[PDB]
Amino acid sequence: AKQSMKAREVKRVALADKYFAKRAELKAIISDVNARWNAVLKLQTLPRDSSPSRQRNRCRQTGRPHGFLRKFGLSRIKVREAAMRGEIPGLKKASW
Amino acid sequence: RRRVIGQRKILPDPKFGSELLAKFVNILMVDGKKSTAESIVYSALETLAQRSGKSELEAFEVALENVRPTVEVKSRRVGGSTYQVPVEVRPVRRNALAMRWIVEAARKRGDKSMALRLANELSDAAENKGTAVKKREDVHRMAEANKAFA
Amino acid sequence: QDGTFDKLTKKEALMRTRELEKLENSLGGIKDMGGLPDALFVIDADHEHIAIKEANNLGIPVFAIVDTNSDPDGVDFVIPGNDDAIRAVTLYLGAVAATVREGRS
Amino acid sequence: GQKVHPNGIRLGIVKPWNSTWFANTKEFADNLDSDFKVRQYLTKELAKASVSRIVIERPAKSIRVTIHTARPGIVIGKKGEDVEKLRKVVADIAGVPAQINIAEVRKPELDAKLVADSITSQLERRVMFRRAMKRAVQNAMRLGAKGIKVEVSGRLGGAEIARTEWYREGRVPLHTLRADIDYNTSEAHTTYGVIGVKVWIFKGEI
RNA sequence: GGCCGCAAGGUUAAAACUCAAAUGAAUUGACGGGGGCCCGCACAAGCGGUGGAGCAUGUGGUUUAAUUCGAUGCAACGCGAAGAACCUUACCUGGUCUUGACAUCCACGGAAGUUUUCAGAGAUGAGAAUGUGCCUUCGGGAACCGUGAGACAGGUGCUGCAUGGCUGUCGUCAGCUCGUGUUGUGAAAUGUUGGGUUAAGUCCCGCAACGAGCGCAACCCUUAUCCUUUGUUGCCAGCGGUCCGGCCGGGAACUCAAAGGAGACUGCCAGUGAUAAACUGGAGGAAGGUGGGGAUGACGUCAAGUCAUCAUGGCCCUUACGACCAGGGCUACACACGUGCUACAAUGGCGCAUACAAAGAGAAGCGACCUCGCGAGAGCAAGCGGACCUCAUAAAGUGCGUCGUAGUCCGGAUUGGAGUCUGCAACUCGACUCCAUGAAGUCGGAAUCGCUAGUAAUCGUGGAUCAGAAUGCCACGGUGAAUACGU
RNA sequence: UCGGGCUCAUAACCCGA
RNA sequence: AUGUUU
Ligand SMILES: [Mg+2]
Ligand SMILES: [Mg+2]
Ligand SMILES: [Mg+2]
Ligand SMILES: [Mg+2]
Ligand SMILES: [Mg+2]
Ligand SMILES: [Mg+2]
Ligand SMILES: [Mg+2]
Ligand SMILES: [Mg+2]
Ligand SMILES: [Mg+2]
Ligand SMILES: [Mg+2]
Ligand SMILES: [Mg+2]
Ligand SMILES: [Mg+2]
Ligand SMILES: [Mg+2]
Ligand SMILES: [Mg+2]
Ligand SMILES: [Mg+2]
Ligand SMILES: [Mg+2]
Ligand SMILES: [Mg+2]
Ligand SMILES: [Mg+2]
Ligand SMILES: [Mg+2]
Repeated sequence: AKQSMKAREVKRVALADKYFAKRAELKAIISDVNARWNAVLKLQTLPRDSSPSRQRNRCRQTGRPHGFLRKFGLSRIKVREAAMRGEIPGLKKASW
Repeated sequence: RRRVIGQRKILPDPKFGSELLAKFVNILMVDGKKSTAESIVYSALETLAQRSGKSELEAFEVALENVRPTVEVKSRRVGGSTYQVPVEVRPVRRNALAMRWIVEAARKRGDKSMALRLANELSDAAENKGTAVKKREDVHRMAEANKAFA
Repeated sequence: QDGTFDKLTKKEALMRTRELEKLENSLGGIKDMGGLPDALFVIDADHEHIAIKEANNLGIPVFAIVDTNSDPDGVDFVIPGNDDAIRAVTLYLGAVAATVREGRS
Repeated sequence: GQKVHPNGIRLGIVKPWNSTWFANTKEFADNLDSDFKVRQYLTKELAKASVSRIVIERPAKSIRVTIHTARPGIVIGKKGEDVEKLRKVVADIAGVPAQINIAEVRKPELDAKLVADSITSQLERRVMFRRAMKRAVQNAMRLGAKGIKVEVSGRLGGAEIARTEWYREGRVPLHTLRADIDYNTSEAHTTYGVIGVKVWIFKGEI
């Protein structure tokens, strides 16, 4: 969580919606056997604080960078806590 | 504890017909591979044939008679001291005790295949010898030597 | 009795019907009552002493037969007799019917 | 935790959800946020509005909602004024032009959160928690209720040690599935701490 | 001190100083190496394990610039962490900032932006051109960009003895209480004790008790049956067709799917038993005596755990305990412990061929097909958003070649050289493949754990988290035991 | 003496060197 | 045997 951190992460997100949003391949094709130079691969200093592998999740509701659920977005605490009330359609406590 | 049960029997001999015999196949069976147990408890008698001759059916029980005990002891604590009071075991567990001790030594033969490591002890009983038959009378030692109890 | 036990299979009845079974037997003479006594008259005074415990409190008239071992304290209306006497068991008991209905009208 | 959430294991029977629609790994994600976002801003303002629940649906590229307020009047204001203003909040915090509406809640003194948020405020209002919860809260009983109760938290009053008060009437067997009980909470930030509330309102079994 | 005595000592009998009590009876609970009674894999009866070995993972210690923090008998130690190369990330060394990285707001300039240049590790700083949005009763304003200034903002900073919320714990234990009445000066008691009985404060009987609330028993799930309907992607029986492939038509019969039901209730039979409850056998049935497995965890105790999810009382930091970037560390090691994985082998290993499940997964996804590659995989590219396709080629098992009890035809650690890929990026610190090397180890002391049946045991399969690193967790089925006198 | 076990934990006790 | 620790 920590607003100061949350925001610090938000940056790591927008950057993808820019550089990686398209220019990510603008050099990719020139990276794999598609002859083929190295200049682009060499002057490759565009994606720094930006990387499609440096973005964390953090409980959507809160912001815990652990115990995340793709199908949702929150962490065990919120999810369970919320599901209890019913902010999630069809999510009754499982018990085969 | 406060409840009582009966017994858990199962499918008897695949053809020779023998409920208890199954135990020899189960007790010996390991990793829940009964499919292989029948491959050892059956093939065993198929080898003792020339060995003994007469129906392998009797062959088993025959020597088996010289392996089954008939009196054991159970630790019972009293006033600090825990006596080893003796007790004559009924047939039910009797025959069982044998099979356990029987299959055990057989797997301690330390030779090659179990098929043979099993027959050896299956006949070693009658002729007398081996670890299996050992326990038989070995138990008798502790027995009576404590008759001063029960 | 009324069309209410008709619910639940032929078995449930026994459950609620058994409940009443005891109730009636214990709460025999009271069904009509709905307030308090006025002058209770017990039979085996001594033995049924605990049944007078409540009487001595309020002050409701208490009459009852007291043998030789009875407790002539709780009962404020002395009248010995015999908690037994299979035949004399109703004797003094009958002299009550008169006092009641056949004595008030 | 000895007792679990009496409302959690109830979404199946005798108790409805709060956000019935549809969504997959794709939408469910953004959807989980939406239902949240709204209920956040909506409540803050609909506070004095006496809310009981906030249902949320979604037919297509738009949310439905159903502000369960004990007095939607305040939510209206100058007749449409208030409502309209907020009707835009959702359309922007939902990403799509969503509908709107309400359904006043009568007998508010017999509703979980409503009664909960009720006894939680009296605190800051300078009242005696005990003399309050055992009175200006149990009122539900008066309404021919079958059973109800409330279990406060710690730091009650000027105490420096957390605790918990009893006081309860009727029967609240939070074990019977059919039973059905209304549960909710409210962290009434106390001038010197943060006490909690737990209202158990059981209205008939199945 | 006096008196008595052979003596040992007796008899008479103080004070200083010190404490706020000492003490009697009785009540509640607790405990006992007190008694009676009764349960739970507690033991007993069995099977298989741990400590042995190597490795994985956590921890203590130790070390370090840091080895971020919390978790500690059971009830911490593959725990928070369902996923630490960067990121994460809190810790460190250094570079750098000071109404801020994130908020609102006031004022000024400029639509926002665009792509690039140089220098830097980057954080940035200074530029070069370009872009010229919404309205305006023309100032002004809406967003927004930079700056100025503050009110403020920021803190995974400390108190889990200030707290919420959440959870562990005995304990799935059968208990825990309350109102009224009554007994006692009272503290309390009764109920709730007792006789049977039950898995059960379960039920009946009795009784100064009468009733009731929370809890056990039910309704929820799911499985075991049978029916109804629906029959596509699922099904294939009688019919033919057939490239002989449920492949065609076709048929709705079957499994199956999945919504609604049927059913089990001491319900009925006998005995026992107070002709009470209940128990023990029986029938019928797929199913018997809460059918099996889930979920559900009473009043409470351990000031039990978590201010680090988040929230929050107080307290504290305020060119900083705030903030941004690059590298390092959490992946140290001279040791110790916990939970695990793999073997030590012929109920086995390796080569051949072969026999069959269940449940889930998926558009920045699962990715067939065919080509090349010893190989990881790379290329090509269809199909399926899915009872339509891809994951999917179950493993044990079975029948043969064999090897012969060798540290080996076992076992695989370790290491060297060469490669693949996921990624800016894999030295520090990644998963896999290729060849070469082949470890310790031959069944493990004191001690210690799990498991009563589809269980234990073994063998595989899928999911979650997730760019890319599961001996972990969650879940699925295949096969498939022993043993239980008794406390 | 040390390393491990036993106990809630010590000593003692048991194991190993 | 003890635990403010045989
Ligand atoms: Mg914060
Ligand atoms: Mg990541
Ligand atoms: Mg005393
Ligand atoms: Mg059990
Ligand atoms: Mg044992
Ligand atoms: Mg052993
Ligand atoms: Mg790091
Ligand atoms: Mg502040
Ligand atoms: Mg605590
Ligand atoms: Mg702590
Ligand atoms: Mg403490
Ligand atoms: Mg009861
Ligand atoms: Mg239950
Ligand atoms: Mg704080
Ligand atoms: Mg770590
Ligand atoms: Mg996957
Ligand atoms: Mg995985
Ligand atoms: Mg001492
Ligand atoms: Mg000392």
